[PDB]
Amino acid sequence: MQQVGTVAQLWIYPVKSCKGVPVSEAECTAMGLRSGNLRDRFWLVINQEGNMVTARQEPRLVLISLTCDGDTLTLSAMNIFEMLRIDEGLRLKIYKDTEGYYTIGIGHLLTKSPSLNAAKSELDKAIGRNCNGVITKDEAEKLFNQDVDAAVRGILRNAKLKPVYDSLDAVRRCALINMVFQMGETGVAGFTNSLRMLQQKRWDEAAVNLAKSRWYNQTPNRAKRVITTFRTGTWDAYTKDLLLPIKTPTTNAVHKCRVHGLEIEGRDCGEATAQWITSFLKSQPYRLVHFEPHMRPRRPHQIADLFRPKDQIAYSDTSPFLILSEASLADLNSRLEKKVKATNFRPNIVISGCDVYAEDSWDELLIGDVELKRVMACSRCILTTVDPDTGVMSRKEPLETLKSYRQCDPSERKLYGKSPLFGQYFVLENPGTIKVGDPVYLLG
Ligand SMILES: Nc1nc2c(c(=O)[nH]1)N[C@H]1C(S)=C(S)[C@@H](COP(=O)(O)O)O[C@H]1N2
Ligand SMILES: [Cl-]
Repeated sequence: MQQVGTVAQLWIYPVKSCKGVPVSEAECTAMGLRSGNLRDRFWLVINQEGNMVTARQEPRLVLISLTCDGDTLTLSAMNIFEMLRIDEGLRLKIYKDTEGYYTIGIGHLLTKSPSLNAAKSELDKAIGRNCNGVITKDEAEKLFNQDVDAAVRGILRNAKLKPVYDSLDAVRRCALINMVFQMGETGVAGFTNSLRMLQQKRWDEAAVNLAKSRWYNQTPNRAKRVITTFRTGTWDAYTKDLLLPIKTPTTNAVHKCRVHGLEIEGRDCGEATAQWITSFLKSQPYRLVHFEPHMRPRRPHQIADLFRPKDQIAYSDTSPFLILSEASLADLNSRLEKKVKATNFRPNIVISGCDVYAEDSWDELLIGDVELKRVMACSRCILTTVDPDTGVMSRKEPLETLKSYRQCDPSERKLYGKSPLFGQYFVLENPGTIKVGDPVYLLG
């Protein structure tokens, strides 16, 4: 027909409320996207009562990734913020660091002055209120995000550190940011020989050389962790990744679970996964389960009667698919102080090349050989405020800004209430494969 956009991103969220997996191609099934062994919201974290655990309860779920390399599933939860939380700790009252300097939060230096008045003046300036030397964890995490971003910006402006940083893989980049956070750019830039070895990928030699430094002697247990990260390119010294086979043994228990009030089964993924998730979240005992295709699916028509009786989902909130356009996202962002990415809204298909909110009027789409049918708008909640990089829920933006201008028409206030609309729910009319780059055609 007529092209109305192009597929820009495809996202599968294998575990409900956890990190998305970007893909260049995906099968469109009646239940949602599939890439190999990963299917959209086919895994679920449950509590001891069998009830879902979502990012409304545990926003740090968004830090967990489940990925698949053909033969093996990997669970991982680490990134620079988590690495530095482990190494820097958390203190909500002004304290003195090991050099005697007034500090607060996650290693946030307030001043080198011996004056407590100066430390408290810096604190109140940085937080924007009269804290009397005490902050909340949310405030400590805000300062932390600022400090990490500043460390990275600084590395990228440093002619000695940028070439090494650019040369490093993602995990080893975190180890370099870690050192800069601890000791500052100039200190790290002084590690001339180790930095050369790192840029040359001489990992064992770099590790041997880094352990001879004053840094190692002053903080040997932290340095040992950072050095292991440089040596191996893994998270072995922090929350170590868990490697699992794709096939869960049928001797594992099947649990009766509850997702948004309705029952659905899942196969327990085993004690290793339960322990790993629970330890990372520091939570009550949780399990991971997986939906198997002989189990009874949940029925979107029971949730919202605009969906067809035949529609089926596993653990998704309501719909097999969520579609969003770049234009819609850019329009929201022009109204926000803190910019957001598509990840906050957890769409499966992001389309470029259209005007704002064009998807709201795309009733029937053809993408590749796949036909999709629009059902209703996606109404948003606090999950959009959960930050994908830090796992910290703002509980405010961007949901407030969306509340300001994206409420549903008065003619439509039975379905959505006052939850703002952002993105569109679609169902499958014809199975097939879609690819990033595919033109999107409006039918009819
Ligand atoms: N396929 C699909 N994507 C979706 C939805 C859905 O129902 N189906 N709900 C959206 C909304 S309103 C929420 S808050 C989050 C929930 O993501 P989760 O089910 O992984 O926790 O998915 C978003 N993307
Ligand atoms: Cl130490």
